[PDB]
Amino acid sequence: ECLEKKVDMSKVNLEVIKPWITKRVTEILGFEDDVVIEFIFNQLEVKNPDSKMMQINLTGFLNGKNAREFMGELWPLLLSAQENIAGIPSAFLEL
Amino acid sequence: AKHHPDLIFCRKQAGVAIGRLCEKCDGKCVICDSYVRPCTLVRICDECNYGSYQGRCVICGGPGVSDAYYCKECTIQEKDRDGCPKIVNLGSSKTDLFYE
Amino acid sequence: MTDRYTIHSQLEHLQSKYIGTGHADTTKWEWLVNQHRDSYCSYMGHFDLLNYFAIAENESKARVRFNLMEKMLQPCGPP
Amino acid sequence: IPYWLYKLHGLNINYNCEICGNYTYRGPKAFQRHFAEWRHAHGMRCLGIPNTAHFANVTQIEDAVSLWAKLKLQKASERWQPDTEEEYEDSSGNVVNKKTYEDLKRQG
Amino acid sequence: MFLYNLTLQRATGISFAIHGNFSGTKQQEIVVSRGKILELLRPDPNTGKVHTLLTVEVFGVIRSLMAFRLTGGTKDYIVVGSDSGRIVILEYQPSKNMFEKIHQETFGKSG
Amino acid sequence: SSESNRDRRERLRQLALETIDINKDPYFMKNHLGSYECKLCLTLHNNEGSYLAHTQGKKHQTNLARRAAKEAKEA
Amino acid sequence: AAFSVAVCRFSNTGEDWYVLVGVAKDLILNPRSVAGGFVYTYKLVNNGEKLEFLHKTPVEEVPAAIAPFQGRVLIGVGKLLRVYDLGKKKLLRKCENKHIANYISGIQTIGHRVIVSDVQESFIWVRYKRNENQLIIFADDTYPRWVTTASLLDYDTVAGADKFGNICVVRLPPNTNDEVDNGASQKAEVIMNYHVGETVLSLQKTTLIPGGSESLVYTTLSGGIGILVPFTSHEDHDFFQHVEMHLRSEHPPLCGRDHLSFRSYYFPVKNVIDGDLCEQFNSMEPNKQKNVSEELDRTPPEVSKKLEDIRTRYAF
Amino acid sequence: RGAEYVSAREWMRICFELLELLKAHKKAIRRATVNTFGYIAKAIGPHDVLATLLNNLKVQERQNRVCTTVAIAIVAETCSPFTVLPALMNEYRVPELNVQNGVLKSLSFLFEYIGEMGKDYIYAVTPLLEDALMDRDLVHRQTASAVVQHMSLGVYGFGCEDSLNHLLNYVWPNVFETSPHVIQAVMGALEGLRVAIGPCRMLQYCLQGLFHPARKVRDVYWKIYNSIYIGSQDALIAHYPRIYNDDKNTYIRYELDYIL
Amino acid sequence: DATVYVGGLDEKVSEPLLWELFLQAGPVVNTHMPKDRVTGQHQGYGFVEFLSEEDADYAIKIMNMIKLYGKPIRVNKA
Amino acid sequence: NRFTVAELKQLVARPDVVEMHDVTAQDPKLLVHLKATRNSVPVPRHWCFKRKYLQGKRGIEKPPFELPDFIKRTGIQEMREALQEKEEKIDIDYQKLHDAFFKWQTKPKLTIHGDLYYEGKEFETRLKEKKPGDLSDELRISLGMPVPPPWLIAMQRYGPPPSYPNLKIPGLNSPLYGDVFGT
Amino acid sequence: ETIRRQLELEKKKKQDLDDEEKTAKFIEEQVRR
Amino acid sequence: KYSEPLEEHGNFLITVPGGSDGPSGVLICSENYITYKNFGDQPDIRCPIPRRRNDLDDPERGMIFVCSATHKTKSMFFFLAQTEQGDIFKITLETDEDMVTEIRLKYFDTVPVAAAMCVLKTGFLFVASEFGNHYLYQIAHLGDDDEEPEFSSAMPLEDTFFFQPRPLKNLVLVDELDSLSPILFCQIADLANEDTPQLYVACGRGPRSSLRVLRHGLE
RNA sequence: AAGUGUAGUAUCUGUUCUUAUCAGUUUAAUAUCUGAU
RNA sequence: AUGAUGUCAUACUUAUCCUGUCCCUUUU
Repeated sequence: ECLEKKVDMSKVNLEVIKPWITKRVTEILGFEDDVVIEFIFNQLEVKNPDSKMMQINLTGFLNGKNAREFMGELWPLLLSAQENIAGIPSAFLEL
Repeated sequence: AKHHPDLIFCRKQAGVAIGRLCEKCDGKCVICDSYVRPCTLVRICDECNYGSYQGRCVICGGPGVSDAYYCKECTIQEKDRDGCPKIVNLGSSKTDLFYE
Repeated sequence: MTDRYTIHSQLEHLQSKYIGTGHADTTKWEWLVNQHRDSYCSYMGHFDLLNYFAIAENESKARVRFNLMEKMLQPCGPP
Repeated sequence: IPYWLYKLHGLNINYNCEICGNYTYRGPKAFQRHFAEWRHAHGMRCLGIPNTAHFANVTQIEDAVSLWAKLKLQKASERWQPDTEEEYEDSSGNVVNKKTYEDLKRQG
Repeated sequence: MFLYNLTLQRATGISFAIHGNFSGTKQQEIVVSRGKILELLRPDPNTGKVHTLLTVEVFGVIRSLMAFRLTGGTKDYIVVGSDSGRIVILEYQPSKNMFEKIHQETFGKSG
Repeated sequence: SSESNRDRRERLRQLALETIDINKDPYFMKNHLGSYECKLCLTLHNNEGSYLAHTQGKKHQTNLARRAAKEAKEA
Repeated sequence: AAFSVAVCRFSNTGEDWYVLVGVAKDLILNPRSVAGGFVYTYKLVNNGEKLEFLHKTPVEEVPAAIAPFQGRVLIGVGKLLRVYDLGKKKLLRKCENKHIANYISGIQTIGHRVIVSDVQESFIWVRYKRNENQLIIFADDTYPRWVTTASLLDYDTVAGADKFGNICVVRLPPNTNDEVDNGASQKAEVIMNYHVGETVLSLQKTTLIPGGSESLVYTTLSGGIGILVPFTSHEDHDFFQHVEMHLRSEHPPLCGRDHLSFRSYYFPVKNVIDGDLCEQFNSMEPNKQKNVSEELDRTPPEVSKKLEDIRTRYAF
Repeated sequence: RGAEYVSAREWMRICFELLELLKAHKKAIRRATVNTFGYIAKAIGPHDVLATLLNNLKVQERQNRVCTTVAIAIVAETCSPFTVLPALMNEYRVPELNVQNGVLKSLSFLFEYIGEMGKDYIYAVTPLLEDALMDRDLVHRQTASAVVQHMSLGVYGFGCEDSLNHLLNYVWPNVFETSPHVIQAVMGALEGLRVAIGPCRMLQYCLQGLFHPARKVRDVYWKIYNSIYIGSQDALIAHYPRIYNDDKNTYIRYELDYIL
Repeated sequence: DATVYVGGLDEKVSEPLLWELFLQAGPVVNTHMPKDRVTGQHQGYGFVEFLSEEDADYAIKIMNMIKLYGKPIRVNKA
Repeated sequence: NRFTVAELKQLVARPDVVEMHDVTAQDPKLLVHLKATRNSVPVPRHWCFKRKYLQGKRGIEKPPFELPDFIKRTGIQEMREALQEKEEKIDIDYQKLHDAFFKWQTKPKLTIHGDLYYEGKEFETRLKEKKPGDLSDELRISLGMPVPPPWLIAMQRYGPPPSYPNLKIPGLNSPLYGDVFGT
Repeated sequence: ETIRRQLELEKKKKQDLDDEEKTAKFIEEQVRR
Repeated sequence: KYSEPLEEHGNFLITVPGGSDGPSGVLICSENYITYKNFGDQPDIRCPIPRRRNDLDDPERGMIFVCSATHKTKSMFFFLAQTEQGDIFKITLETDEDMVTEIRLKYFDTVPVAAAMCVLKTGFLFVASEFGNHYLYQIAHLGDDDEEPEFSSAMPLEDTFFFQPRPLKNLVLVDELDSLSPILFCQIADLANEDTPQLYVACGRGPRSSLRVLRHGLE
């Protein structure tokens, strides 16, 4: 899976991924919830997080298909941001 | 235990605390479950005695009076050097006895 | 990551936490690796055993210690 | 009709014994008895396959010969035949077989 | 054949070594750890001769030897790591010339 | 109670032995562990009742009739 | 690379005490070496002060032993026991035995039998019928031991060290079928077992201080020479046993190890009284001395005299 | 304390009265009864006390029934076991399964209480234990395993290797069993044998079972191996035999073959 | 030919004693002395199937002279 | 997938200890290497049985207990029988019991390390080596011969025995001793 | 009962002491040689 | 707290004393290398192990620190480290204002195969070998004020600094603790003409060979 | 004509598979079980 | 002629066990 590659949340911002994750949760979860957003934000707090535990938590909160969608949306964006020399993906520069 | 096979020993790391056994279970071996030939003293876990958990009985779980010791059969068999033998579980014994 | 493999614990079973406790499905490579590791640790432990093992070669005690600590990783072979 | 006994005791289990004269056996214990029986004994005797442990539960007639050959003194039956005492050299030559030793003792 | 063990000459090889003021005085002592016996030496500063001040059979496999000196002290302890799972912290007793067990704590199994 | 229990057990054993003698049963045999065994039924019995109760089920007398006819071909 | 040496006379030869020295070429500590073996035949003449390797019979595997037996040279070629005879060119292999398990680590030549100690297997007593010229394994051992050295205790007793730091003594029973024609048939019992503490590699117990009883002097790889001597009295054995049982609880070690565990590390203890722990009675405290004297029903100087008596009778 | 003002007939009557005190619903009462029986045995003598105890018909198997065996062991520890041994061996000749199991439990408790004193009774207790090892009843095998455990724990270092091997010869087939009590007793006896008989013989007896094909056989053998490896972690080096080296694996510890 | 019968013996004879007696002459492969289960006594007759016909004939010819329980123990082919 | 039993026997070094259930194992090579150990003890015969290893002694009428001579010569059994007869005291001796338990103590017949207890293990009265000329004293006693056997003369008339070519008879070939009558 | 063995034990101890004295005298005579 | 990989596997560690005396850090020895990588933002300073100039040893055979001791003084602190060839080198930790400046090594002396080293007060160095008699030398020279060069971590090389070994110039052997170690063989017999049997015991390791004819007495 | 409760084991009584095959799970292998003729 | 099945009785073992508490729930 795309979440099998080692990542590092220390080498990337967090405000750039906050509203994107919030919109993804509002679309998948439908309603407006603060526990899910705060849980997703605190999940990426460590310097060397793990994608497996994040996927398990997303499957617990989401249905499991939306969990796969959220994992496959958050993993590559974070990887591209960590790969960027400035530390952000291509969407942060578009607007 | 031989009397309570459904019991779960703590198996925690050993500390610097000396434990005691309930007066009803005075002299009973903590591991061997015998009544004679003690060799070594019983060491309690660090978390096994903190306030309300302090002064409780190892096997009986009640208020302790006398200081317990490991059975010589358990000491010679390299059994006394194990983890914290605190009875964390309480089931299949003294459950419905209060109802009677 | 659709794997569905959450191997943590089920009902507080036996679950041998000791290193080298042994099991039922232990393959020959596993037993051989455990035995080699235990033998290397024992050779590192006994002082007289270390002297008798290193007295064969002209190497020093530290030479035998380094050669033993280096052979801990993959002594038998990649299974 | 103790079909319970037939299934539990191991009956109704087909087995073919080429060592036991290409015979049939209706059970696993029956198979062990047919591999080691008077019929299979006479079969191995007429076939030249003597009785043994590793040559007991064999079925194929081909592997029995290989077992009898490999077991036919794998490494044994060699006491010593360097004894010759070739005194022609007496300082660096003394190598001759025991058959050559007897030949020298008989002829010269 | 009921035999009786008799050690005529102790082990002279040194497996572990520590140096410090374990005697509690200005003199500096050397704690040597053989295979199955510990020794404390106080060699002559002027004469330059090494005398075996004390020699005691540990009755075990001494695997590690590290010294200890508490804050504000003038006498060093002796940490004795053995094959058993008992961590021992001993202290010298020159008044009696015997190694006193100051503390002993079990950690695990044997071997 | 306890001694009364031992007396009752002894009386029960006596009654069972009397019944076995009156019936002239060969199967009932006293075991080396203080139990009864039916060689005809080829079964065990913990108490005397289980040994005397080997006459309702497992009528092996029909299976013994086979050996009776094998020992003598004539009826 | 040399591995073993010895000196003995040949039966076919006269008083020419030949020095047989075995060595191996292209050897290695890793498990992938053998190449070849050579047994240089030293002459050792000129009033025992002039060696001369005349013959140079090549070996098969890695030679590690050479001894005399009925005038012939019993040598160990790996897992083979070769009884050779000193010829003109090389030692003519007058007899061969292929019953060895792993490798000939030690060979003790008895008057008629031979004790072969393997590297991974324990000792094995093999009888060499000279009329038929055939060696046959007479029996084996129950528990294995990495034997590093060996000593012939008696006509049926054999003592052997262990690479893991053990010293054992196996005594053959009276019912040993010396005449022959799980692994083997005949088995022997372990009559002595005691943890030496250090890896012993030499044992030739004989007679130390002249006028004393013979004993087994054992060496150690850590620089220690001890002496094992027997208890010539059942009362003395009981006294020593009571003393040990009291000292096990009165003056225990400082390292926290138990005497039963310190003595039974590799294999259990079997009729061995640890006199080293017994010597602490002289250094024991006064209260400990009084407790020991009370438990033993004797005086502390009585125990001191009893301990000194053994050291005076069996040692220097 | 006193043991003097009590007459011989008075002591016998007190024992006959205390025999009825064992039927209580408490444990401390039973412990005190055992201690008092032991004191009375030390005062009057072994013969009468052992005779009064031997009459235990054991109406109930519970309610401190084995307590008679515990009292026999206490009397043997207070009195000369040379007197208590053959009387118990003779009482074991009775037919009742209750009496036989009681004799076995009493022998186990007596060996456990004696400990070092059993250096002489090993050869004498061997054949009875070997005969009772024949699994005629599960309780008999359980008592056998318990006696073996107590003897192995008590004979440590006393030199009872022959009796240990003779007992293991009959204790080894008990490994295959489904009884929880029997399984626990067999495991405890295996632990005691590894303690006394040594881990070398234990591994030599449990070697073939490790790589067995079956599920249940492999499970039992793996439990035995895990028990033998929990302790003796250092001595498992030598007992590990030399397994030949495969193609992609070099398992043979060549360093052990280093001939100095 | 390999099988043989041997009679003329009393209750003193039994299976292992008869086997050890036969082995003195030739190796008794499979011996059988059917004892009547009713009375529990030796019938004084047994059947021995040897390893082959050679040892069978040898024991029938030469070994047919021993006497178990005092009476003569003959041997006959079977 | 699964190796053949014949193949495992041909590849094995000691195939005399091969079993039929070993072909479907997980590591048959390891099992063969382990079974051919020196002091290796095997698994018992209960691997395939179905009687729970204790349901065999159904009808065997066994005795109560065969006490030893150390206890039998002490007189405890007779005293116990007397007490049972009187009920259904003696004070015989104590130093006698002391000497019996200490002095008159007999070392019984133990077993080897590999003595695994089989199911019956009762009807297996084996013999080490009953060579020609070595038997029990009961045979010579029933024969009533004084202190060679009568059968050694028959080998002179009929010839040497076929099954025992290595036999050496007394008087003629081997120049007898005691009950032993062969070599 | 134990008193009997105690008396016998003391007698055996005296006998062993006399034997050890004789052995010491013999060893001394040998050392003198 | 912290995790830091290394270039190659190590063999031994030595704690550089910190606080008021010296800086904090741990010098790790590895095969042909010694690396000082303290905590914080301090960088890794490397120094290869020297070798004997024109040494007959095998080139493939590396070098590892057999043992090391530290002479902690109120003024400064130095370390004495024994190599596999027994050449005792003197490591000096060149320290900056708050970080490690460089590792200054110098050939202190030539010692035997050292199993342990203890630098006691009063200028004494107890060097116990894995085989043979012990050693107790007198520390005379402080490692400086001599013609021997000081190889520093800042001194580049590409190539190892060849060592010029010499006899004991900075140490004097005061005594020798016999301690007959590896007794390969033994023969207790009256090899001499006397009655008191002698114990001919061979012990040593190659050049340290010694056939000690032990005799029960006092010299 | 008196025992209370907590866990587990065995021996007793009553019933059932002449189903010919194929594939799979499972078994050491059988067996049992699951689908088709 | 061993066995599997499981309502319903029976013997046994665990030195099984009778004053055990709300000393801790004080959420609105």
